[PDB]
Amino acid sequence: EMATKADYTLDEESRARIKTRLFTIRQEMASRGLWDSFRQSERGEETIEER
Amino acid sequence: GDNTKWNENQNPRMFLAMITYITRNQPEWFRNVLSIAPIMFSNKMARLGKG
Amino acid sequence: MERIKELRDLMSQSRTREILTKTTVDHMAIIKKYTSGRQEKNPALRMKWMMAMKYPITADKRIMEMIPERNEQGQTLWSKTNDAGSDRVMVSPLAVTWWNRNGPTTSTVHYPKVYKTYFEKVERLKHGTFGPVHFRNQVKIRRRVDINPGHADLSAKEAQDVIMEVVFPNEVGARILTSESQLTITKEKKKELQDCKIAPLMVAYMLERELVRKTRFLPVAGGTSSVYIEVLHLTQGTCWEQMYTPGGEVRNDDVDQSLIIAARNIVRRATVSADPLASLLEMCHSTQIGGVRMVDILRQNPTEEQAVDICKAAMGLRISSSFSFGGFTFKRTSGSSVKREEEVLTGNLQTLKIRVHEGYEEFTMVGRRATAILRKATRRLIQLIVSGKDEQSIAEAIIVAMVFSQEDCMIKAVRGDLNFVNRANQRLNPMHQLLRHFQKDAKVLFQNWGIEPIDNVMGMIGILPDMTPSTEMSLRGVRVSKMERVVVSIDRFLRVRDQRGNVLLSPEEVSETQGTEKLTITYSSSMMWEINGPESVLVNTYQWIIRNWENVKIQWSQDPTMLYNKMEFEPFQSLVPKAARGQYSGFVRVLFQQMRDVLGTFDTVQIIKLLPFAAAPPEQSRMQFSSLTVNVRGSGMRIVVRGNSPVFNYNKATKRLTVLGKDAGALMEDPDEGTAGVESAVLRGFLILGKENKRYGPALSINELSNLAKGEKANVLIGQGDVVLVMKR
RNA sequence: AGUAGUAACAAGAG
RNA sequence: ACCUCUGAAUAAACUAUU
RNA sequence: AUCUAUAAUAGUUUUUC
Ligand SMILES: *O[C@H]1[C@@H](O)[C@H](n2cnc3c(N)ncnc32)O[C@@H]1COP(=O)(O)OP(=O)(O)OP(=O)(O)OC[C@H]1O[C@@H](n2c[n+](C)c3c(=O)[nH]c(N)nc32)[C@H](O)[C@@H]1O
Ligand SMILES: [Mg+2]
Repeated sequence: EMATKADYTLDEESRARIKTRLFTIRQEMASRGLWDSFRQSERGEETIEER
Repeated sequence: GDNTKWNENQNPRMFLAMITYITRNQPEWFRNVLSIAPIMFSNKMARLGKG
Repeated sequence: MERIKELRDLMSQSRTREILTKTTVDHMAIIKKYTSGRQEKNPALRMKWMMAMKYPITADKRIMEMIPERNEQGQTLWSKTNDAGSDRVMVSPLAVTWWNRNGPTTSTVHYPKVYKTYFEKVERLKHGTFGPVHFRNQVKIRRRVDINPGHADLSAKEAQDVIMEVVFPNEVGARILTSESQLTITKEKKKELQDCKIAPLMVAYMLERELVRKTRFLPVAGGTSSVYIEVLHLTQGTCWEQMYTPGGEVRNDDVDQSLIIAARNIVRRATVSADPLASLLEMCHSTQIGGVRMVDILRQNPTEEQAVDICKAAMGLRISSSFSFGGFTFKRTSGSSVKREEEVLTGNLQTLKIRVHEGYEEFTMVGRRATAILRKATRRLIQLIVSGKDEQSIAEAIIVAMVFSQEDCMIKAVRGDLNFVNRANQRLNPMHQLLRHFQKDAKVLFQNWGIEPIDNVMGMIGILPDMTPSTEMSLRGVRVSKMERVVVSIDRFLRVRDQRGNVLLSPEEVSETQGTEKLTITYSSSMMWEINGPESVLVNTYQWIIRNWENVKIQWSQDPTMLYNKMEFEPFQSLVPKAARGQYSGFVRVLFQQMRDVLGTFDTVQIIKLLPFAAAPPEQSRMQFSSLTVNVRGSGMRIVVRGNSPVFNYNKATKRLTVLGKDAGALMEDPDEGTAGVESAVLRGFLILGKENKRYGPALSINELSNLAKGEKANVLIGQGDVVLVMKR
């Protein structure tokens, strides 16, 4: 985790809930092999490809 | 000067050729979206009218 | 609360719920224009047909309670039949004219505020002053003029964004007002419209009428400002001019522009006179700018311009030997220049002619946010020392200095579709186009300008192409730093010298551009066209020759010297190129002398065409001329010595002389006209005898006639695709 | 009949 | 037959006005 | 000095045997 001036707006319980949801989504995506492709495509994300 | 039957002698295929030459070295999507109109115009049908 | 209750009501009904759910905001416009089809094809015929109906007019259903069904005479005013596709009812025009005499009355006190522009037109017409009507040879020119001035330093999109910010603060989207003009106008209108009790849409339309500029191409004579364009139908005609001054308050920038135009015209015309100073004075005292005498404006106008300063100096006023270039006030501390037109190839492969100033010179640049010292040579920047305020001010100063330097690097830095002609194919100022192009994006210009190491002198900083304050290397010849009228004497030839004795201004320094005035320029003298545009000057000069053809012909026959010295030809001579004035004068005078000594070869049209070119001091050379050039809006327009021309075409069928497409009058045939096809005023030393004569070999060119000798007849390709026999006297 | 002119009107629909 | 309804919107560019 | 706002309406221009 990171934040501006290390300022975490919410309490650590909700932040930990967010962390565990992200960990669960990563586990589910790794259970199908999609995680590597997901990780590699982040750089080419905010560039609309007209088709 | 006037031209005799300009629109009855010009061909949509030649307009497709002109658009193809004009859009050289352009992205494929742009060439396709410009080329659709001459293609549809070279396969056009005409309503006969009231009768 | 009412809005949300109405929305809840619409969501309860099945069809309205379907519309509200299935229609996106983008498709709201489509369903808003959705209609069953308004079968309107000939609205004039349809209106004439409907006005014969009983109830051709629709009205809201409240009319059944606000207006009685019948009037005193029992005529029906409305019916309960509903209009198609609506709940509006059908009513008679009698209902409208009954409302206008019996309806409830409200307070119409805010109407002058809401419609301030139209009542402003009313006030301008009410307090306007009408002068005399002058019947003249009008020469209108199609130009872009403004019909709605809007705001000065705004565009249509910027004005729209300002309006959205002022009226609809929460609907502006992602726009942020960046220009200081936008912020100032936004604050001003927010304060002015604070606690306003008008509908926001009406306020937005008011601000659109007040702030949105609108320009159009119109055939215009006189001033091109909005106050003169709105009455262009009244003030200008095909054969007449109506002197008129709007009654409102005149913008000062229009006064400055019109003063610059008038001063340039007056100085250029005066340069060709025998005594330029007296001519300039008598022209400045006879000139009015928007109903105001020119001398008063000169006494109360702080405009930095060469011709304006020459006019001021001629009247004993103190001048500031300065000028404007790209939003900065330049002043030449030391150096001299001579203008020279040089053709250059642009970065985007465009060929154009640029007025290049030779010589070494030094300048000081002053702007509202930056200041600089500039030294330069011919198309080469020696050094620039900027001391601006912020990054953008210094960037703008550097860009302006780079464009001013006329560096070939700057020319080659042009990219994209940069046009150097108008949308109507009118030539633009190349320097202005380069400024506007590089003030949009100057990354390529800075990249191609170069770099140079700095020696750390006085702590003045360096600058990098991406606008950073380096201390090791900087832009080539660019350094960064940190943060008056004079009595003059003017010579007989308009040469302005300081008290010490150094030259400050000269007629050659006056710009050759032929612009147009924002405010109508009235000139009162024998020739009301003496300081008019080149087209009017040419047409009126030839019309003056036509009208005065009797005594002009007599003088040409008897005393040509006084004829050549008429003051009427001087506005014409201001159009002939300076280097060619003497050559043209000498050539035409030799032609005239040969025309006198060869009796019967008296071509009236030839004399009329060539006479204005003989008004210059003659220079004797053996060069032949097939055409003589005249500067008209920057392009040398040729007058062909033999036969018709784009400038000068004479029609033998109508006997009517047309100049630049404007009728100049009808000539009358002289008894001494040569009805024998013999010409003596076409070749300087050769007399045309007749048509093609194959006996004398092949045809040659006019530029190769020196080898011929006395009596050697020959065939020459003189004129547009014609071969004739000429002989040497 | 007339309007009109390369096809219509000389009322149409329910 | 009464009765009832109805009196008819090509494309593109431009110009004018708002 | 530059200068195609957006939109709506009307008007104008744009033919073979
Ligand atoms: O609208 C036109 C004009 O009326 C307006 N203008 C002129 N002066 C003012 C002031 N003072 N206030 C407000 N508005 C003003 O600007 C428009 C000018 O249009 P145009 O006449 O076509 O341009 P001009 O011919 O003036 O040339 P321009 O590019 O603007 O340059 C102006 C001035 O700069 C001189 N100059 C340029 N260069 C590169 C020079 C140089 O190297 N050495 C010297 N000595 N002078 C140089 C130009 O020759 C002009 O004198
Ligand atoms: Mg034609």
